[PDB]
Amino acid sequence: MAYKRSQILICGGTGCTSSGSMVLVKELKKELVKHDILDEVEVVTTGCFGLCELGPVVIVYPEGTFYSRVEAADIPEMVEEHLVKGRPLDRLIYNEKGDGHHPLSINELGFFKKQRRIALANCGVINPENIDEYIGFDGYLALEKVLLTMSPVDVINEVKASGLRGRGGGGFPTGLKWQFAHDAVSEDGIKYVACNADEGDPGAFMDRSVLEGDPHAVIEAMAIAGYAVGASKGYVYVRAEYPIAVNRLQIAIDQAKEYGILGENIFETDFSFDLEIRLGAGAFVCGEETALMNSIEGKRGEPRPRPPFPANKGLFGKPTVLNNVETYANIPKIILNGAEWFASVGTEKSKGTKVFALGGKINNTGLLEIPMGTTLREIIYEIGGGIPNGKAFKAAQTGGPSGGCLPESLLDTEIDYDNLIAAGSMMGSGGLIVMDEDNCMVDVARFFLDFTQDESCGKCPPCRIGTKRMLEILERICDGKGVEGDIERLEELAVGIKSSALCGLGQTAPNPVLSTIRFFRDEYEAHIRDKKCPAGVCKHLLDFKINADTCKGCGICAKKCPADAISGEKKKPYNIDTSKCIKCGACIEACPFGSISKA
Amino acid sequence: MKEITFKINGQEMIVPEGTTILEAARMNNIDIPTLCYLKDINEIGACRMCLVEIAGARALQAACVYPVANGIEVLTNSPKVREARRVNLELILSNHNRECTTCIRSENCELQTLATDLGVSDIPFEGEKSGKLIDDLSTSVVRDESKCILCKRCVSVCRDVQSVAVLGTVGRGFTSQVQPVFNKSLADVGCINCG
Amino acid sequence: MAELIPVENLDVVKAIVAEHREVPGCLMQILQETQLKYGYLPLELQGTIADELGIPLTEVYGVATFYSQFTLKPKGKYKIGICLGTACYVRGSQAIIDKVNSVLGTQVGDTTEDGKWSVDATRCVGACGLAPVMMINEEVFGRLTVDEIPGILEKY
Ligand SMILES: Cc1cc2nc3c(=O)[nH]c(=O)nc-3n(C[C@H](O)[C@H](O)[C@H](O)COP(=O)(O)O)c2cc1C
Ligand code: SF4
Ligand code: SF4
Ligand code: SF4
Ligand code: SF4
Ligand code: SF4
Ligand code: SF4
Ligand code: FES
Ligand code: FES
Ligand code: FES
Ligand SMILES: [Zn+2]
Repeated sequence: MAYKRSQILICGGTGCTSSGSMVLVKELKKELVKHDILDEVEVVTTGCFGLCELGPVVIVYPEGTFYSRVEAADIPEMVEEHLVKGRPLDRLIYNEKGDGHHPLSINELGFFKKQRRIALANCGVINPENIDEYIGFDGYLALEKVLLTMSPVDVINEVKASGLRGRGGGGFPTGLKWQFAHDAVSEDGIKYVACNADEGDPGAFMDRSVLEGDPHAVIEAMAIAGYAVGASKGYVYVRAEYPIAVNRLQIAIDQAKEYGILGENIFETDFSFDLEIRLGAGAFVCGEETALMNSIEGKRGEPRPRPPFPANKGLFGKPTVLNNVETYANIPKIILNGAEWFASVGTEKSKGTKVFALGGKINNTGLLEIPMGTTLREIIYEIGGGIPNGKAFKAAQTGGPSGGCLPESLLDTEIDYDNLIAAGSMMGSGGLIVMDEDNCMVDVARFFLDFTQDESCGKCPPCRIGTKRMLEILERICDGKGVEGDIERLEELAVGIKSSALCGLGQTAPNPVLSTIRFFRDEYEAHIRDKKCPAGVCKHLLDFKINADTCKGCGICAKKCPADAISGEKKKPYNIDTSKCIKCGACIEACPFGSISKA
Repeated sequence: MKEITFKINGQEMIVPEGTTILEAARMNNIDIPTLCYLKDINEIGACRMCLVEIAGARALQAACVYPVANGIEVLTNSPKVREARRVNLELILSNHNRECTTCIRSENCELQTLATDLGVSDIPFEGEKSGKLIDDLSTSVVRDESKCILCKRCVSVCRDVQSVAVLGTVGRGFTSQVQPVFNKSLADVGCINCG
Repeated sequence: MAELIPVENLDVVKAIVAEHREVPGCLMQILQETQLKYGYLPLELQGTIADELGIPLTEVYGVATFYSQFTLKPKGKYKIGICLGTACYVRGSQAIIDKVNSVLGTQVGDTTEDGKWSVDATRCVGACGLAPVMMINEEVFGRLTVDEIPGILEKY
């Protein structure tokens, strides 16, 4: 390998490519030709760096200088000012405190201080299209130990000693799944495995981050996986609408065939195991364990009732295993550094760290990977940089539609299995969404309730009929046609539906309604009795009032009223007919003085 | 052949493996409701009326296609499972046309028998149904999808026993209707008029 | 972008069917390359597929109508997409929807007569960190507001 004085990494994440990261990479190597330092300066397309708020991200090694909000208007400057002159520019360095101190390392900042990258240890660091960078950074060492010395019996003993439990949302020990696959004996001795990479819940975007960071570690765990249970054939499942990710992953398959890693007679052993891609196109219901089984076989995506388990009957009557990718990622970390390394972090019930993806009104937007046992209060304030613009935090939603809201009374909640279920919510994929006082919490429950109606697979009658029959109760409140006692009609369906569901949506569908009523009962009464939205969001429950002091009385809003509910004389503030307009709101923006407010 | 030992309501049974609790309890003179099931052809259990609680389970399971297992205890007279059956009953009845005076089937409709079977009284609900389209253009069979409650027994029997299978399920949610292909009529496709 | 082959050309269909027979469960994959090569699914085309496979129309038509990523209608030149995820919604994406309906004059899920502006319901492109998110063909605009909507719409 040729020695490089300087090394520069570029973020290839989804958020960075949205801003035009491919334009910058094209321009970055253009100036390397011009200034003739191309053979000394290395440009590498790496994965996401966990902070897409500051995207695109340019870090020059060995300096380790962080650049944020770099755009195409300053391409030739950064080549000359740092790669030639050897000095940084203070204006593009991120400054959390604002006092002029520059962090030397990424973990020195408030965003990365509590971020333990274990599964993401090498993701975002290596070149995924370069097989040499991974093997030079301690890669493919796990296979050389297990294919020569370690028995398939012994490896599942390591997992239950590690105490790993699945982060797919179910909270089940992983090593039991492994033993539930090993004991089953098929007629022809044929075994298959599966891989879940299908994320479709809103706010969850961490699933292909390991795919956009490192395809090599994903397939390496697959060879480990087939070695334990004796699998000769494997499938992996992806979505079609990620066009960048689908191309590069198939390229990494070729290098596995080029060295002989994936296939037959793997590393001069008797182990043979191969992969090829399956092309899904973004069905969130396919993420169910047996809905993906009949999706691949080409039938309707019906979720097959359990039992019989996916463990004993699967592809062509042969045993299979179902799990998501990020739980496969720490498996080489188990064998290289010991199971007690995994057990060194976390509480006594479950061990290790957990990976999340944040969203909502937050100052910094990105990924977050916290060791288990951390309070919720620490998450919003010093990790996310606090609430932007001084707003008032009301409730924080986890798991998207699959979970519930966490109000201000539960900031010292230890986020784990037994506490948040006792708080009536589940983590799922780990999406975190923060709400403030600026939006009404009534109709946002209908927003997650919008998701479940348009995605329901249509088999069980509650997840067909009971869903839309539960919308009209909310919207008649949302337009002011409701009556008292309708919220107690909601509580009739509250326990009926959850005990009467087959599809995985049905158990977890009404829980957003369940979470909010036991804290926010009073604000419904404002919607029901006072007929007023506290946030002024519900369109049919809001009215406009002008202020006499600030209004000029010019009459620009009088031209923009389609229902002509405003009238009067010039040079004086006008009169508003509340019942006559359709509450469209076209008049509030047309005033150049901002004289119209929501009541 | 394998022998399976299980106790229902405290009563121990030895059965051949693969038989389910429905017919085993029918052999023991115990009845479980059914709309979905028919022998040898349709075992999907989408009716969600045949619920029963199984000790050691997270949530409830339908007795129609739940396989038997050794050492399991079954109790069929808890208040919760009765409540579940009743609430599924009014959620079905809020879809399925209520002018059962002028139905053709009239006397021995299964839904009337189940409505009297669970003894439901109150319908507190107002809702919106499927579309009302009369396909009175064929020669023998007229469908009124305003009554159809998505049994999938029709499509199954036309699929396997007939081996004709000119019917399918389309749309999502309320648009999920059983239909012929291309939104045509039965006279416009190759229906055998088997009966 | 390559040309979309007109519907009267049946030889490509049978060539792809003869190519993709041996793999199990080939319905989903064969329908997606027909979507890539033709753009939309008119009735005769999927019927010829049922003739070639020797399997009847019901399951093919059902899986055509089950997934929203498959179309039964010819589509316009340019696609219009608002990220309808929670991260984009919570900033006020309903204002984005209402402004789109106001400027274009057609409701959501309606195709304009020109064959140029065409809108649908895209749930998440995955780039939710730059909310609000607006996608057209392979171009994504982020951290926008209602003000930027006519200027971006008038770019195309
Ligand atoms: C509709 C649906 C979608 C799902 N999607 C996912 C997913 O994207 N990722 C995931 O890990 N689990 C998903 N699950 C849960 C999986 O069934 C399963 O729990 C997971 O693959 C195994 O992890 P566990 O060990 O925690 O159960 C989904 C379930 C349903 C019903
Ligand atoms: S909950 Fe019922 S209707 Fe919804 S997807 Fe599951 S089985 Fe189908
Ligand atoms: S546009 Fe503003 S200043 Fe003019 S009349 Fe209306 S509210 Fe008053
Ligand atoms: S909200 Fe709309 S209809 Fe009502 S007064 Fe204002 S501009 Fe007119
Ligand atoms: S299905 Fe027919 S017979 Fe049964 S209640 Fe309805 S109308 Fe009457
Ligand atoms: S015709 Fe309709 S009501 Fe009768 S079995 Fe078929 S789906 Fe059910
Ligand atoms: S009558 Fe026609 S639709 Fe009915 S089962 Fe016979 S062939 Fe099928
Ligand atoms: S998307 Fe660029 S750092 Fe994450
Ligand atoms: S027949 Fe429907 S639940 Fe068994
Ligand atoms: S939240 Fe999914 S695309 Fe914006
Ligand atoms: Zn409100």
